[PDB]
Amino acid sequence: DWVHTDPWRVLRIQSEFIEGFGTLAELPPAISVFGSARTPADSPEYDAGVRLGRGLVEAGFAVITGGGPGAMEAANKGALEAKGTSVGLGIELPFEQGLNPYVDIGLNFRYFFVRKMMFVKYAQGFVVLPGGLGTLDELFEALTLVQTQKVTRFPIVLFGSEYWGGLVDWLRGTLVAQGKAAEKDLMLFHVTDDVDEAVALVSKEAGRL
Amino acid sequence: RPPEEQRLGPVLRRRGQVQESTTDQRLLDERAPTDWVHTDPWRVLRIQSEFIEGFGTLAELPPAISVFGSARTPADSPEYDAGVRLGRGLVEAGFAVITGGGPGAMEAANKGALEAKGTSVGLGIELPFEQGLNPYVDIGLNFRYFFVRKMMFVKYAQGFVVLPGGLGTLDELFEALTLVQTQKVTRFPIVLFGSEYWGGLVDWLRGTLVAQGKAAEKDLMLFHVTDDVDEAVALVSKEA
Amino acid sequence: RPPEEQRLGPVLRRRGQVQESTTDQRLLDERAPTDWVHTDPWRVLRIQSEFIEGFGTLAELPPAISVFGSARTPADSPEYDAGVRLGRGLVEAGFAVITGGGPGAMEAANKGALEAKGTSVGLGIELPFEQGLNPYVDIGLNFRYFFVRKMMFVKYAQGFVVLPGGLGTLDELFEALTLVQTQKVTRFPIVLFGSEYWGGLVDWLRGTLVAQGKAAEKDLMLFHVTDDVDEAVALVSKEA
Amino acid sequence: RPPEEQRLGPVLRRRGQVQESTTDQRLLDERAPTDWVHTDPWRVLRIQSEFIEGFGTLAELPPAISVFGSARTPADSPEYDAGVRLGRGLVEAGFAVITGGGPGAMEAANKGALEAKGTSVGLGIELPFEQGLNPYVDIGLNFRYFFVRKMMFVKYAQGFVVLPGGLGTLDELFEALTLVQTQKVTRFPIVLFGSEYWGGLVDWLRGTLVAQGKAAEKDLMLFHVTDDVDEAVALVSKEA
Amino acid sequence: DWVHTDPWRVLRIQSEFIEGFGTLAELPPAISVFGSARTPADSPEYDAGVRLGRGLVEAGFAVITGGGPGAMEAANKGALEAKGTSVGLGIELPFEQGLNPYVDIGLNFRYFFVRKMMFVKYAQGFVVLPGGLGTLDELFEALTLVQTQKVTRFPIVLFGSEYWGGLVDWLRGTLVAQGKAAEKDLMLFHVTDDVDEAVALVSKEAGRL
Amino acid sequence: DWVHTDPWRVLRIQSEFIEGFGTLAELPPAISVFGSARTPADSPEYDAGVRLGRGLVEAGFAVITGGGPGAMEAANKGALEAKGTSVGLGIELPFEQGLNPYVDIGLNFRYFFVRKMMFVKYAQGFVVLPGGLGTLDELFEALTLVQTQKVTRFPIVLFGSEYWGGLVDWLRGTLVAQGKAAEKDLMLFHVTDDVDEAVALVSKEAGRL
Repeated sequence: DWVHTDPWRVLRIQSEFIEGFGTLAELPPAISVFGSARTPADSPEYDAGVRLGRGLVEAGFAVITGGGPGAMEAANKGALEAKGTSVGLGIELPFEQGLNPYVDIGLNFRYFFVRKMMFVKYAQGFVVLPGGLGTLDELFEALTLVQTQKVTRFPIVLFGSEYWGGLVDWLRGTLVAQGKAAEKDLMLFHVTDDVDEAVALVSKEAGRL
Repeated sequence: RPPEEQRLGPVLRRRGQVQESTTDQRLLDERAPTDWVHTDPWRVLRIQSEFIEGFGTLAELPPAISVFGSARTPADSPEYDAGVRLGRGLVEAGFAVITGGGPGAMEAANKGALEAKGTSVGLGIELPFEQGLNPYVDIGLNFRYFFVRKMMFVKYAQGFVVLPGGLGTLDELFEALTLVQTQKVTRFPIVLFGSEYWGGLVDWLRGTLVAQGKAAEKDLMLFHVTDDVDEAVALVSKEA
Repeated sequence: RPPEEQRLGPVLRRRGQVQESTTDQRLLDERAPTDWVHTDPWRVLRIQSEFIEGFGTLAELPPAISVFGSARTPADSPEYDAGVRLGRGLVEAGFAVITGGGPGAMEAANKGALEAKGTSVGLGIELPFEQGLNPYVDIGLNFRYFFVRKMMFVKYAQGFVVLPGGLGTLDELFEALTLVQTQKVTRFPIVLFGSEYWGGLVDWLRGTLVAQGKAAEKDLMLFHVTDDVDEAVALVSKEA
Repeated sequence: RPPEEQRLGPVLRRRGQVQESTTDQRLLDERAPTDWVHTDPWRVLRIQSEFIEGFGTLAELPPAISVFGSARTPADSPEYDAGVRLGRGLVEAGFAVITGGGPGAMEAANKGALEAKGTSVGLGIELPFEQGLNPYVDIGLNFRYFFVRKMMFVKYAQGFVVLPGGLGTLDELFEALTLVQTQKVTRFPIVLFGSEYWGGLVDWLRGTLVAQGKAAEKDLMLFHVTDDVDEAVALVSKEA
Repeated sequence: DWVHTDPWRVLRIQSEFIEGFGTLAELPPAISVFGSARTPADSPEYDAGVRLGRGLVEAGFAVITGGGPGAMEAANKGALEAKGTSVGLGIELPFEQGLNPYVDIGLNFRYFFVRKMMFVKYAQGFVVLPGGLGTLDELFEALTLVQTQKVTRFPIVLFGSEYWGGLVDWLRGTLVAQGKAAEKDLMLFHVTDDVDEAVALVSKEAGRL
Repeated sequence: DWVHTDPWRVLRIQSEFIEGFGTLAELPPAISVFGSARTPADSPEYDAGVRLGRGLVEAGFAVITGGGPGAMEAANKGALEAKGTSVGLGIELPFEQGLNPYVDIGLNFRYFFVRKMMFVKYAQGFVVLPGGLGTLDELFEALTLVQTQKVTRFPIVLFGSEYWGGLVDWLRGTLVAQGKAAEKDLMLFHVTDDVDEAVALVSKEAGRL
C-alpha cells in the first residue's frame, strides 16, 4: 500500500546511497571489472581474470566487481591472492544468490541505478573481460559517460581481441560510417590480449586528479 | 527581560542555559565557511532532491514508452521520418512518449507525439556544450545526475523503442536488456528499428556471445528487430 | 573469536575488512568535535524537523481562520472586545481559530474561541524577551523559524481576519494579499476590522499605488473593511 | 561552445555564472577528504537508513509475538523443549514468531515456529564475536543499532513471552513492563515462563519494590508467570 | 493522491531548501531589491533601478531580485552593466513566466515561504523601489524581522519620498499614535530620493558581522 | 490516515534524533541518574539524590535525568545547588506532565527508544537510586550494553545495598548458578551506601576515551 508510493521510494533509494557512500567512502583507488557470470573456473578466460585481479592490485588498485561467479569471482580471487582490497557490489534478484567467496567488502543494492553509479564513482577505470548482456551494459554506459564528459581520466580496456573484434568492426563499419559516432569515440577504449598491457594502459590513464 | 525560560519546540531552556541570540538570527545573519557544499554528504542531499523533483513533475504521467536513437540524425532523413511516424504511432496506441529531449531521432519522436496531440516528454541531461530541449518537448526536465535520469526512463515506461543510435543509445539498450534478462523487470517489450543498421550487432551477439555461452539463444528473443513502424507499435501495445 | 565474517544490514565484511569495534560503540562512546551543529547543512535538518513537528501536531485540525492583530492591545479596549466577539463568531461558524499565541488582540481571539467551546490555536514564535503563549491557547506550539510559522498560518486556514495591528500584522496582511493577487492561493477571504484604523492605509493604496499603476482597482477588492463583527464572520464563511 | 545558458533543474546559470565542469563529473571523479563519515550528522543518516530498511523488510509481517530468553540454553534442555513447544503454540494461534535470531531459547522458538509451518523472524544484532542468525530463522535481519532493533520488537508484536534469560532478556522484560505501566502501550500481554526461575525476582519485586512504594501491587498484574506452554499461548491470544 | 499528503510535502519543501542553500551558499555580500513588476522601461523609476543596481555593485554587493520585469529587471540590469553578480529568485505562478534577461544566477521556487527566507538569509539589507502589494509584503516582513531581532545590521531603504510619504504619515499618524508601534520602530527604515544616499545608507548599515 | 504510515513515522523518528543530537551535542561529560519517580522530598533517599547530584557536579559531570519527580528531581536539584549543568529528558505520556523545576536544559521525546539512546550516548556512566520498573529497565539495558561491548568505560553504580541486595542474590543465586550469566557479569556493576563512593567509582571508571 504505502510501500508502492513515491514518498517511500525516495526514502529507500536515498538510504541505499547512504549505505553506498558510507561503505565506500574510504576505498583506495579502484578499477571496476566486468565479465561473464558464466565463465567456468577451468577456463583460460577465468585464469585471465585471476591474473588481471592480481596485476591491478600490484598497480595500486582495489578491484571492484558485481560479486557474482565466473569472471567476477576470478578478478576478486586474484585481488585476494595479491593481498589487495577485493570489493563486490551485488544487485538483489528474484533468484537466491550470494556474494562470491573472494569478496572482502560487499554490499547488495535493490536499485539497479544506485549500484551502477557506485561502480563509476568509486573507480577510476573499467576493465571488460569477455561477457554477456550485463557486461555490454556497463561497457556502453562508461563509454557515454566519457564521451559526454561526466568522468575524466577513465580508461576502458576490453580484454580479448577475437571476442570483441566483431563488435568493434560493427562500431566502425556501421555506427562511425553512418555518423552515429565519430572516429575519435573509438579511441575512448583499448583492446588487448595481454594482461600486463591491460594493466599498463589502465595505470597510465586512470586517476591522479 | 532576556528570558528566564525558553520553550522552542520540544526544547526547554532555563536560566544559564537560555541563549543570548535567537535561533533565526543565527540562521539569517551568519555566513560561515562553505566547504560543506563541495562534499559528498551534501551531494547526497542534492541527488535526493533531484529524485524528488523528478517524481513530482512526472506524477500524473499516463502509460508511456521511452524512445531512443541518435542525436545526430538529420531532419531530411528516412530514420527521422520513421521517428515521427513512431511517435505518432505510440500516441494513437494510448502511450505517452518519453525521450532524451535532444535533437535528431529524439526530436523526431517528440515531434510525432505532438502531431497526434499526445503527451510528449523530454528528460534532458546536462552536457558540456550548449543544447536546450527540443521544440516538440511538452513535459520537460533537465537532469544533472545521469543515474537519476536512467531510472526515470524505466520507471515511467512499459517498453523501449530504439531507433538507430550511438553509444548513448546502446547504453540504454543493453540496460533494458539485462534488466529483462535478470527478471528485475517483466513485460517490458524492447523493439529495435532498422534491420540493416542493427543486423551486424545481432550477428555478433549470436556468432560470438551465444555461440560461446555468454548468452542463451532465448536471450535474443528479448527484443524484436523491425523496419515497420506499424509492427513496432503493435509489438509494444501487445506486450506492455 | 573476533569474526571472520560480519553481516551488518546490506553490508558484508570478511577477513581483514571486518572492523575491530562495533558500530554501536563508536556511536555511543565517541564525542568528537562538534563544529557541524553550527553549520547550514545541519540547520537544514533542524528546519525540516520543525516542519515535521508542525504538520504532526496540526494533523487533525478542522477548517480554520487565522486571526492577526496587535500584541499591545489593552484588555479593557473596544478592539479587544471585538477580538473576543470575533473568536466566538468564527467558532459558531464552524471554524477553528489560529493566532500568533501572543497577548493583546491575539489573546482576545483565542479567548473568544474558548468561550464558544471551539478549538483555539496559538502558533508562537521565539522572541528575545520573556513571553509565553496566552492563557486561552489550547493547541500550542512555539516555532523557532519564522518562515516555517508563516506557512502554517496559510496552510491550515481558509482566510484571514485582521484586527488593527503593528508591523507584524501588516507583514501577514500583505503576504495574503500577494498570494491572492498572484493566484497562488484562491478562495481566501481577507477581512480587515476597524475602518478608522485601516482607512488611511486604504486611501494611500488607492491614491498612490492604484493611481500610479502599481496595483489595479480590482486588487483592492481582495479584502473588505468592516466595523461589524457579525459582517466579518459572514464574509469569511461565505467566501472560505 | 561551452554554454551561454545552463538549465539544471530549477537552477538558471548565464554567462559568467555558467560552470566550467559538469555536476556529474565533480560527483563521479572527486574523492576528497572523508572526515564526515565519522561524524554524528552522518551517523544520523545511517540510523535513519536502518529504520527504513527495517520497515521495508517487515512491511507485510502478520500479527506477531516477540519471544526472548537465554542465548546459552542447551538444546537437550527442558527450557529448550518448552521454547519449541511455544513457537509452535504461537503459530497455531495465528501469530508470527519474532526473536533475537540467536542460539538457545531464541533458536528454540524459531525452530518451533517452522515445525508448525508459520512465519519465523530473527532480528539479529552485531556482536564483537562470530555469531550468525540461527538455522530456523526465515525472515532475517542483522541490525547494527541496538536502539533501532528495540523498537522493532514492540512495533511488530502484540505481546512478549519471556523464557528464562540473562541480562539481555531482563532488559526487554523491564522495557515492556514500563511501556505498559506508563500506558505508552496498551493490550500488550507479557508472560514469563518458568516459575522456579522467575520466582526469586517476583519475590523481590513484591517484598522490596511494592513494599516500599516504588511500584503498586496492581503493577505485578502486568505479567503472568506460568509453567504451562498451552496456558502461555492462551493468555497471549486472549489479551493481544 | 500521495502528492497531496504531508509526507510528500516535507520532502518537496526540504528539497527546495537544499536547492536554495546549495545554489546560494557562496554568494558574495548582497542586497535584495524590490519594486513594481509593472514599471515601464521608458520610466525615471526604471532608470533609478538601473542606477541603483550599478551603485550597489560598486559598493561591493551582489544584487538579488525576484527575477521579474519592471524595477526587478532594472536592478538586475544595472548590476550587469556594472559587472556585478546579478541574482534572481522567482516564484512559480499559474501563468507562464521566465526570469528576466539580466539575471545571471537564478532559481524558481514553488513554495512562497522558502523563497522569502532566501531573500533575507543571503542578503544583508533591503532596498525598496516604488512598488505594489508584493513589494509591501517584503517591506513589512523585513521590518518585523528587525523589530523582533531575527536579523541584525539590516538596513531598509525606501526609494521615493512622495511615493512612500503617504504610508509613512499613516504609520506615524495612526499606528504610532495608537501605540501599535513605537517611534523607534520608524527609525528602522530610511527614505530618500537620491540613489547615492540609498547606497550609502545601505553600505554603512549592512553586514560586517 | 497518512500519519499512521511508515513514511511519516521515519520522518518523525528522524526529527527526534536531530532534535536530540542538536540539543545535546555540546554537553560536557555526563552521568545519567535514575530512580523512583515516587520518592518523597522529606525522604533520606531524596536527600541522597540531592547529595549525589551535587557530588557528580563536583566531579566534573553534568547530570542527566528523566525530568520527573522524586529521585530524578532530587539529582537535578543537587546539580543546580552545586552550579552544574542539569539536564532532563522526558517521555511524552498520556497524562499531563512537565519537566521538574530544577532542569535547566530539557527535551521531550515521543519515541521511547530515541530517548533511551540519548541517555547512553550523552553520558559515560549510570547511577541507579532505589527505583521502580522504569529504573530496572535502564539498569538492565546498560548492563547488556556493557556485556555486549556497545559502550566501554561505563560504570554502573547501584545505590542502597539493602534495597538492591535481593535482586543481587537472585542474579547470583539463580541466573549465574544456571549459567544464564557468568560471574564476571556481576562485576559490571557496584553497590554502595556512601554517596562519596558512588561518585568515586563513577569518576574512576567513566570516560577519558
